[PDB]
Amino acid sequence: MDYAGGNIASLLGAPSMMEGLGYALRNIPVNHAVATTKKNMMNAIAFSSVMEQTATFEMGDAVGSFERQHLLGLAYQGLNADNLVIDFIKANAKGTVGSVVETVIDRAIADGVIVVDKTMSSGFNMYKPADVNKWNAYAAAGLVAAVAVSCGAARAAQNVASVILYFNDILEYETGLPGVDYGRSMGTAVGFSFFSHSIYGGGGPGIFNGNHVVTRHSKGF
Amino acid sequence: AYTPQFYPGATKVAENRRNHLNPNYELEKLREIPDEDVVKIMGHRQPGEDYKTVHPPLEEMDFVEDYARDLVEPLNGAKEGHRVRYIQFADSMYFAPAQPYDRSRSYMSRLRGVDAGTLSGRQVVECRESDLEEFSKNILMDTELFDPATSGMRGATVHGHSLRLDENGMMFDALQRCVFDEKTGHVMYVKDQVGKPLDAPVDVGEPIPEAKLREITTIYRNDGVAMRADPDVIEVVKRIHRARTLGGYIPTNETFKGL
Amino acid sequence: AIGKKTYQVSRVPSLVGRVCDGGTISRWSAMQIGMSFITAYKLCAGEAATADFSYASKHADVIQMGNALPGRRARGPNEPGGIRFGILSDVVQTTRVSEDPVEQSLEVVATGAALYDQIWLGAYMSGGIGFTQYATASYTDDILDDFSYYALDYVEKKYGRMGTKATMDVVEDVAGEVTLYALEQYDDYPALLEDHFGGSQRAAVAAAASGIGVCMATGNSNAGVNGWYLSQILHKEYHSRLGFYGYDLQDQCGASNSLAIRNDEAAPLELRGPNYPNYAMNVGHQGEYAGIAQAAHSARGDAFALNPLVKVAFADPMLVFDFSKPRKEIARGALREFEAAGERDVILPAK
Amino acid sequence: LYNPDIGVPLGQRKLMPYKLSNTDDYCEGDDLHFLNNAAIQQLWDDIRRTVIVGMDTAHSVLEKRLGVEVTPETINEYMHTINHSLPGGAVVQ
Amino acid sequence: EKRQGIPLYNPDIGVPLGQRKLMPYKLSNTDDYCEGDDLHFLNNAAIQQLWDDIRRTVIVGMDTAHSVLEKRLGVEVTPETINEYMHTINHSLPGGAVVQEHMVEVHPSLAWDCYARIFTGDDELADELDSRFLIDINKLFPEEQAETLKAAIGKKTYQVSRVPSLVGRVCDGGTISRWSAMQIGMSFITAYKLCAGEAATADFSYASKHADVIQMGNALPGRRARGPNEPGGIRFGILSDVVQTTRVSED
Amino acid sequence: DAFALNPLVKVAFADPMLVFDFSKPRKEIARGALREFEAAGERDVILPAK
Amino acid sequence: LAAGKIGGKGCQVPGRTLDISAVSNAQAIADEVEKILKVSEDDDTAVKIINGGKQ
Amino acid sequence: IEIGSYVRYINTGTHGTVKAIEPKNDEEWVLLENDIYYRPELLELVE
Amino acid sequence: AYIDVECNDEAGKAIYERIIQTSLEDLVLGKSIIKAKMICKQDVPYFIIGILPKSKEDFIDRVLDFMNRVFPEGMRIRKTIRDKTIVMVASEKPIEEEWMNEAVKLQEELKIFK
Amino acid sequence: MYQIIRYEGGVYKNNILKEWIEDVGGFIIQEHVMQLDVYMTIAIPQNEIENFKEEAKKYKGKIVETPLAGIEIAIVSPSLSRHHLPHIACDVSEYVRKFGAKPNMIGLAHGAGKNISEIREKEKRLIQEHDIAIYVMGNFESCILDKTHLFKVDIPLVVTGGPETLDIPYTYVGNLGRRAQRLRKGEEIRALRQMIDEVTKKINDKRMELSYDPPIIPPVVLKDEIEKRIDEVRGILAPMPIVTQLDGLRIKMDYDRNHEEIENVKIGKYLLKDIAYVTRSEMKNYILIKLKSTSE
Amino acid sequence: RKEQIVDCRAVMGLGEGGGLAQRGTFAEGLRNDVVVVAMSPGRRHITKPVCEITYGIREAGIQTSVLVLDAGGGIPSDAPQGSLGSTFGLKPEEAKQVNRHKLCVIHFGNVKSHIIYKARLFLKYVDIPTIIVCQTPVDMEDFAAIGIKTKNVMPLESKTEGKIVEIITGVIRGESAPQKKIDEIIESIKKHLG
Ligand code: F43
Ligand SMILES: C[C@@H](OP(=O)(O)O)[C@H](NC(=O)/C=C\CCCCSSCCS(=O)(=O)O)C(=O)O
Repeated sequence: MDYAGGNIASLLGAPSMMEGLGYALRNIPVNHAVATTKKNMMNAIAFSSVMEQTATFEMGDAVGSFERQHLLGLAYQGLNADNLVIDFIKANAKGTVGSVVETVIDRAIADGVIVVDKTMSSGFNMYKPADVNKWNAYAAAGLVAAVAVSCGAARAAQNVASVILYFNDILEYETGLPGVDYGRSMGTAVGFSFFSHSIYGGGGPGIFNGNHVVTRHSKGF
Repeated sequence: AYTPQFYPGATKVAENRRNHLNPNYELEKLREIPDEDVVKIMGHRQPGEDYKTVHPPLEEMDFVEDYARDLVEPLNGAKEGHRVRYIQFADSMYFAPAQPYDRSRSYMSRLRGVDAGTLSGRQVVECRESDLEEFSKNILMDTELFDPATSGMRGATVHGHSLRLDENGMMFDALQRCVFDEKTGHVMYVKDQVGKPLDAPVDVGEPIPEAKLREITTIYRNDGVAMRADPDVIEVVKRIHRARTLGGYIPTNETFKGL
Repeated sequence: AIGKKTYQVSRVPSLVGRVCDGGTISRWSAMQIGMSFITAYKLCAGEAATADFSYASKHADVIQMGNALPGRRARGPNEPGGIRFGILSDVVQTTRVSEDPVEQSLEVVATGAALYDQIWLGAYMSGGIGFTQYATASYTDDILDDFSYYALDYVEKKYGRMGTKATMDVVEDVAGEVTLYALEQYDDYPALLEDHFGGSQRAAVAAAASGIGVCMATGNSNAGVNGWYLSQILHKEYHSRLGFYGYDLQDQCGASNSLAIRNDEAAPLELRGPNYPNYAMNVGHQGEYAGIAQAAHSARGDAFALNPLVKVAFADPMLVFDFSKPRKEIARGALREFEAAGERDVILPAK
Repeated sequence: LYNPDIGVPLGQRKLMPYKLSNTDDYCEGDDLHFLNNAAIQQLWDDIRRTVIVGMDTAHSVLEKRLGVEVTPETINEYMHTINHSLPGGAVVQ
Repeated sequence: EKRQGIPLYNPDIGVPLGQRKLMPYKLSNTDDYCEGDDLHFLNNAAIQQLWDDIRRTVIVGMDTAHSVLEKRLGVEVTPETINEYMHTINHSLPGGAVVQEHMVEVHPSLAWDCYARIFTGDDELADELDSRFLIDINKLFPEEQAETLKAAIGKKTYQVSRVPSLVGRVCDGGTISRWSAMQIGMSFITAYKLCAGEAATADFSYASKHADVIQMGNALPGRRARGPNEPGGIRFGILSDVVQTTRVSED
Repeated sequence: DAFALNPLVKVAFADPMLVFDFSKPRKEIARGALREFEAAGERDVILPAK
Repeated sequence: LAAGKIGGKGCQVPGRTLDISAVSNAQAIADEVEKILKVSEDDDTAVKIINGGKQ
Repeated sequence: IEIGSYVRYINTGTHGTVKAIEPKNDEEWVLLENDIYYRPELLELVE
Repeated sequence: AYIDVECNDEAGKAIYERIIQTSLEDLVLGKSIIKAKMICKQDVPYFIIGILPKSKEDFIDRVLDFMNRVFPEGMRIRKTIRDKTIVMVASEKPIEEEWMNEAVKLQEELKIFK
Repeated sequence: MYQIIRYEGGVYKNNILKEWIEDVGGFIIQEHVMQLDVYMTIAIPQNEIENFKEEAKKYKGKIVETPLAGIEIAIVSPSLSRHHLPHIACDVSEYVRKFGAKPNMIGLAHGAGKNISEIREKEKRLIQEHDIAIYVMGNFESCILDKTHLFKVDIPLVVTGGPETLDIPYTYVGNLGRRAQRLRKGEEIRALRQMIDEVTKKINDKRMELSYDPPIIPPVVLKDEIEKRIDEVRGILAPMPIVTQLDGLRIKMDYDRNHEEIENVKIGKYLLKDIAYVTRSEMKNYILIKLKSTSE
Repeated sequence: RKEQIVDCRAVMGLGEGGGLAQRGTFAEGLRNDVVVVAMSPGRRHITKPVCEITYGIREAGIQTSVLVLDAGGGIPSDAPQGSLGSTFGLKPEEAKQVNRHKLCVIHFGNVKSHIIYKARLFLKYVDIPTIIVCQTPVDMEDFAAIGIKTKNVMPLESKTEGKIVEIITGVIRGESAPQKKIDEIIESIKKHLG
């Protein structure tokens, strides 16, 4: 019940071969998005983000209280709203993932997105979000910027899993704040790591899509 | 701007973790291993010969015009086109100076264009070969991040992170890459990191005294510094857990009032 | 719970499920039920009422151990990937022979490990060695037993078996205390550390103890998994290591998904299973999840967790496997003194 | 003095037997493999081969559609029949 | 003995069997007779093994793996290395664990039917390989049939993995492919020692156990929900190819 | 024709190491009906003799 | 919800019992669902009451 | 059997050419192209 | 397989039943044998072991290995009779005719076992 | 004075513990390193027992009280064949070893059968050279009762057999007959513990009779002195180069080549030949030392 | 028929319900004729394939010693591209304990490339004829291909002073060895011993 040995193809797979209900739109792999946009970074990011967030709207996830968070995620991660991604990349041209985390926290503090919760006995003034959804959007934009910085420094696409995982880790244990998608981004990064970095790994990062058991956990982030 | 803290806590373990995470903190160096010796232990290339390439130099190859992609300055190994290699370390649970997740966080905070992976008894970082050798010699091997007894550069068979130390205080090794020379009191690597023997053993210094290990370690232990003695880290972990739970339940400002 | 209703339990031969797959069982039972009905009441061999009997027995009144997994998973019914945690809790019969809630939860943990981690993830979705030392870590030595008994003692000293309502603060308190105690025990006794040499084993044991303690404090299974995930992310900071990379996928998404209400993420832990999207790849979680689900009800002294019919059906004394004491039966099988069915020696030549 | 042909002993703990929790039996680690343990295989087999059927709709259809009266004696006869038919015995044809 | 008085087989209930003469059954082209009960698939071990052999068969092509090893991984591939890999996979496929005594392994007598075989349309590589675990097309098929099969196959190398029957007995048919892939990956990373990084190992894993896998049957959708390597997914041409009478008969 | 749909399956099932020889399925079914067929998958070494 | 009949055929989870009055508050529930599902103002979003709020 | 002949090992089938015959310990031995001694009784002539 | 021991010693009966079971398991002979009866006569040293197989020479060799494993060490003089039922008498003394008669009685009793 | 115990700990910092034992005057009788854990049978003065317990708990070690770690036991199987050797006999030997004793498997040449069983004089003397002998018999009451002539040695005796109760004029432990499985059931473990208790009682009685007239020098310190003086004892390839018996030692070196060196060893101010009976052993031509009492 | 006394090891076994032997230990059979070498005290080597050969030899009338190697698992460090998983080795005291016996019997596993190099390292320090008991069908000559002295297939450049004197195939680890294999081993020992 599929088109296996045929010579006719489409971007969407058979609806009976979906990971879950409403998962049809998360079937375009990363390589297809990159090839369609002719290897343009911002356009490929916009394509992937648009598809993922439209799918989240289709899956019923972006309904009621989650619609604002998914809209902000789309605007700030895919469409470069407020120029956050470009600003972070420019500020960390020679930087690392930690410097990207620092710039993200500085921008969030300057914009009023996060405030100081309390200062513990051993210093470490805790941070709480004055705007939870906006903080998630800022963290997602910073995640994209960190991936761009690290993979432009290495000029290799094998760093994505580690960059996302440890960006979220460093941010969480630097601010006391939740990461992108409240740990779902970190879990999906662990999935990427064990899917593309071992003999029980399979394939590379170019064939990642949301319609897989390994990469379905983050709702378009 | 924003002056970054790096880790909560007041104990010595939290301070050491902060020091590892801090890129402006100069790690104290405890040995001098020549670059060629580090390359020999690494076992990827013969010292003195040129680096193998995976693609032509970035100037030779033609790429489409990409303003955002061109904002980031590439590594020299990327500029020339070198193969991506790895260096792997195993850390003992008995007061090793560096620990897997601590190593990965410090690597991603201090180095550019690195791929760090964390396991319970393993930690590997991948980078272009020239830069990988550079920061392996400068940071990974010569500084306090490495102890020749409780830690070991080793690929292939890794086992002994949870086992007890041997009679010389060295971590268990199923391949015996490094042995203890009692005449000089130094640890010598008789094999490279994957297991093929070296023609000339390389002196990697002598084991760090246990008193210094208690001070420079990044692990929490009942016999050493316990997490119960550091309530600040536990509070931050619980705050992260509660924030994750509240965000996964309903991500609004009203549900986060119970944070 | 059952009411004034009559049920029939059909146990088709094990050889049938060994030659064929697990989807054969319901159809086998349905055909034999239909034949027995038409021949016991002297009815016509084939009419409309025969179709009514067939439809009833094939789907209207049938109870399957595991649901089918069509699509990507591609599996039939009565497979270990379709068995929910509450169903497996009801399969274990320690609740009717013992009053110790920790013992009941730990027998369910042992059964869940031996089923999920060893069969479903060891061979159904992997191969070769499988995951034996990953699962035996939860039922070989008393490490998990000692941690769970400490959790129960700590809960009873300050909360009681049901003395508190499930809130965030009690989850943090119980899970953190149990995790700290378990990691201190690992530090203090090198024998325990060398027994659970892999980080995954240790993380699973400590988190299972923390979740069992939270369940014994609150009586809610979702609070139990929340405590499990807090224990995992506290273990990670305590030892700066959790397990093999690829282990903490569900543990990083867990805290958010434990109390979620979204369609793909919400499910009571009794209704969760190996087909839950987060739980559907990684070893060292599912058996302990089933144990936490059971402990949610062992705290209340409940007769069953999800299905009374499953509990009554597996209380049958004629079953080949004794589900009252799963660990004893596993030990008997390990010593080559367990008689198993499904063997075909009457139709085979002498060797 | 360094002799590379001495070797490294390994796996001392894995050689020792594994106790079983709440029991008094010691077994090898190889015998706890699901392929080498018939008890685990039977544990899975018993769950796999179990199906519960509610015999109330069938009784109602026998009563209201076929006009056949259902009594405990008839249920006993049905149980006797199905215990012969379910393993694979012949009842008609 | 076993049922403690619960009745199992009662010929007295139901139809009175044997009102007519219960005929014996011949078997076509064979001079032996048997009762009809002996031909039931549950009472006949031959039919059960017929299904077992088909269920536990997965064919994996090893040419992308060799090319990835040679070029990307920088490891030479020779007939001696192929023989070493075949030894490794033959030890490891049933239950084995290579140079690891601490790891739990399946009892060897429990999987005596497990084999890993190799065949290729390349003649020189075929005669350079060990005959212990090679399926020789030239000596198993007639000359014209062997030529046709070599032309259809090409100059490529394939390995056949026979997962032990017990694995299919305990589990379902979808277990066979995963078991084969896992053991193939372990044997490949053990025989050939590679000092490359782990991403390269992921590419090699795809090339070695997910690039040219041939399954006996496909998964079934809807109410026939089943995994691969189940009898409902086997096409008629595939079953015709399974039977080997074109080899030994011209009728 | 030497094969019908897949040459690889035809070559793979010509293996002499198979327990069931597909060259003569009728003969092997006859052998199995006579209780003279040695099948695999029996757990004789992990079960008690009594 | 009143009997904890979550799970499916013959399934009960003791302890997970909620006492709500959905049928009595059917109008409020329908209004809230309409507000949540509405796209802008004038879409074809309708939640009608059937059988006195029973459906 | 002589130098330049073609021989194969019966136990495995290794093809090679005889290099020299080097008796030792009042016993005949045969050296093949792979620099391995063999036994004449375990070798036979092929053409 | 069916295991029964005819002895007037209580401990010997159970211990040698376990010995027979273990010897059957070690050789993997449990499913290939219908019955295995052992007659223990220790006052006059001689033991009889009878085997009724299910339905080649390798199986016979395995059966004689089973007899060698089960029989006591001191009983070295042994003789066997095989007419589809293998029965062997072991004693430290030359085998007497009455012992052989008991062996044939056991053989005929095992033949009609069903 | 010198209570002998077993220390079970790790090899890390074990040299410092050995230095402490040497400082307080103890002797390391046995040492074995498996992979990372070391088992040490140590004899230390009784006045330092609590100090050594404290020191052991500092290294996270374990102290196991071994009531038989000063004796060597002759386990007499009827033969070394598959009937007795690979099971029961090894279980008896290993359980004896678990309490510190040094066992020796004695497989009789003609020990099998009912009326054809016999014991040679050389085997008799070899058995008598030990401290206590354990007989592993069969599981038939008549066979054992018609086999009493085997147990004729003037050594403490414990007879094990199948039947629960026997009527022999010796100590008997039942439910340990000829088997073919590893002894792991509860009843079998209980019977092994009963045999251990009987041999412990006999050894304690013999220790009391020896303490009535103590020897001039303890066997353990004599072994230490021999090791310090004789420089060929570290070249011995035997399992236990010097065996500590109840009232003597067994030196596993050639008697013809080394008896003169052994005798001319000065302990304190005495020569060894004047305080001990150095004689050739029936055991592979080794050297057997029997200590004299203070009465002579 | 003569008395056979064995010097039992000085250390106990592996726990309560485990094996009776201990790694890195030696049990002399007084009169040194045959030494059986076990790679480990585990169930894969001890009492299933090793003590059976031991009691077969002891039944044949030949005294036997059993030596459990300290590090018998894995492949030697001199194997191509080093060892993996674990390192095989032989101690000088173990070599001396082996070398005082007339003959040696050693039990190997299933992978040929492991067996050949393990035998080469073993015979680098053992100078008595040895018998290889393995499961896989291995040929006398593949040992000579890497420079091992062999009775039928000598190497041009011998890297070992020990002679592989017989290879016996069909003995599986952890499984009871049938009487036929024991008889073959006994016949080979007798006809290469006296
Ligand atoms: C030896 C390998 C190679 C590889 O690809 N996977 C291995 C081996 C693989 C094989 C072992 C069989 C074999 O022949 O290789 C299998 C069975 C894979 C599977 N099908 O599940 C396995 N491991 Ni692994 N593996 C395990 C474990 C572990 C622990 C060991 C910790 C230590 O420091 O000693 C770590 C993971 C971690 O770092 O967290 C581990 C690693 C490794 N594991 C790395 C380590 C070396 C490498 O870098 O290549 N295993 C354990 O933690 C216990 C459970 C155990 C699994 C089998 C069992 O459950 O019985 C086995 C599970
Ligand atoms: C979906 C699949 O992941 P994949 O798509 O990356 O193969 C998923 N997991 C796997 O990677 C496959 C098999 C499980 C292997 C895990 C063994 S844990 S022990 C090895 C630790 S190490 O090798 O990482 O060091 C599964 O099939 O269960």
